[PDB]
Amino acid sequence: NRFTVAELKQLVARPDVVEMHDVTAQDPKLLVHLKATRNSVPVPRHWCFKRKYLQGKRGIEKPPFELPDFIKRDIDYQKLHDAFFKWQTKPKLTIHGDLYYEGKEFE
Amino acid sequence: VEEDRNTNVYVSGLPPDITVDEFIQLMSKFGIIMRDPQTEEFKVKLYKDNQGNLKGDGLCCYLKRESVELALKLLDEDEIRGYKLHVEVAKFQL
Amino acid sequence: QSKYIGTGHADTTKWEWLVNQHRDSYCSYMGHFDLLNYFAIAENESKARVRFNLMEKMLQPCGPPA
Amino acid sequence: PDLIFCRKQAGVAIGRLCEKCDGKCVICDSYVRPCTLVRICDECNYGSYQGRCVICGGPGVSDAYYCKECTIQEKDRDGCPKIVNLGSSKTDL
Amino acid sequence: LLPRLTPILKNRHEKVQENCIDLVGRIADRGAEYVSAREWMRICFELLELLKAHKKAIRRATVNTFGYIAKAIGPHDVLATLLNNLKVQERQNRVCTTVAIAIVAETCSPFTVLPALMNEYRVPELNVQNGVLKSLSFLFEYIGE
RNA sequence: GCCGGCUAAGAUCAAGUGUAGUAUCUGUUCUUAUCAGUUUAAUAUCUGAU
Ligand SMILES: [Zn+2]
Ligand SMILES: [Zn+2]
Repeated sequence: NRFTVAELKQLVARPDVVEMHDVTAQDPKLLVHLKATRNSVPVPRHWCFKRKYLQGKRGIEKPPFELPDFIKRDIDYQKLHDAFFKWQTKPKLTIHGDLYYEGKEFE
Repeated sequence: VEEDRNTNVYVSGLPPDITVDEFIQLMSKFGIIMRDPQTEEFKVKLYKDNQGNLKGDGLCCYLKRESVELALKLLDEDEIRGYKLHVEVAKFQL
Repeated sequence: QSKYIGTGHADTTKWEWLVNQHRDSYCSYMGHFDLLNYFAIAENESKARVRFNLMEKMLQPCGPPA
Repeated sequence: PDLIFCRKQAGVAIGRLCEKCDGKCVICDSYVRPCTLVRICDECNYGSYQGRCVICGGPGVSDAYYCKECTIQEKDRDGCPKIVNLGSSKTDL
Repeated sequence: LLPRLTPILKNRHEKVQENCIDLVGRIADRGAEYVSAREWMRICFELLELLKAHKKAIRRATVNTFGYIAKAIGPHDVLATLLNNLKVQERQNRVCTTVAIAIVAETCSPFTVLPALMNEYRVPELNVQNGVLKSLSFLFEYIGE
């Protein structure tokens, strides 16, 4: 009672980001058009996974939070603000749409 | 064997007219509770805290060692209604 | 009346979404000044003309199954 | 623990609060940096409702405000912020 | 006057405590030293339980006095005391202590509690990092602009 | 977690404890099977026959 995975993937003008589970929605053409946004961000990888992205790799083996050197390298007068607010390092992380996956750090 | 990380605090210089509720209130300032079997320990008098008032010493326990260290560093010579009291780790007493 | 008018919910049809889209996109046209003095320069019509056109288009725009 | 509100036409009535529920906002429920004053509807100050707390629902001791984190979010522009629900209705103990 | 006014703050009277809080605050207003560090630390530990009283006047006076108290005592000492106080005073009045940490952020520069509280997250405890996050919440909620 | 697997990967029934609320623990079964309908993004589940 709906377009097949090939008919709903060929009628659209951008099947490069087509999904098998997306073809069974109520409006496959509308979802395909919305997914064809310029620089949007799709749904995360935990849409169908039933592990909650934390039960599978529950054995995390890494430090909790490494002390950044932007602030670590009377408490201090001429070096506290001169090392944290002066010798600060810019945190270089993802820019726009790097949605966190289950692991997202090990791979 | 174990030297540091002690959870036993010895409070000395307490008046004999003190009670257990006041000791619990003073211990709550740096801890939460040590009522493992029923409750927490108290001062040891001559006749098991029955005839005498107190043998100038009281024992206090805490859940963590950092809290006990902070209490010993801050509650040193704390002034209670009768007098000033000192805090120690062991003091060669109990 | 004014509970949540302006957006559907979990099974909102695409047509009923675009209808609210246009119906709330013209109010920013009849009320806003830059987007109303800019459309009267393209269509080359007065403010009242373009405003009445946009108001009459609010009956059932986007392509109505009426 | 999802509290409900009146959310009617915000009249020209100022807000209030109890001696214990005076600091926190009627919606944000926070004591941090009150920004604007809360209001009520016509059915919030009428006879017995004169001078009642918007959170405690009893005596008023001050004016009901909103939190700065709740007024910048345009939450104060909603209806009557009176905390009333099926349990906290007019016929309540 | 400091040791004489110290037990007065322990009273349960509403107006009496409200006046004593402002008195202790103004005591450290102009000169503000006038004390041993242990006495100021004990006064702060006693007033930390009154930061969430029923009367909002006492809650405002406590925050108005604790700022000057922490500015006169010192950033590191007050920060360490508040951090050690996080584990004690179980979660019925614990959050107020976190607010006191925010008071330090409102009383001192941002790098007075940021680098000291950052090392409090390296501990692998669950309800230690949890408390650190619960404190950073109120910190960024009351730090302002 | 260890060097694809060793059934700690999921759903579900009965009872106990307890909160303002969330919950926590013990004992099961798990269709090893097929078709039709409901339903699920797909499983699952349930409804009937064999
Ligand atoms: Zn109230
Ligand atoms: Zn109302």
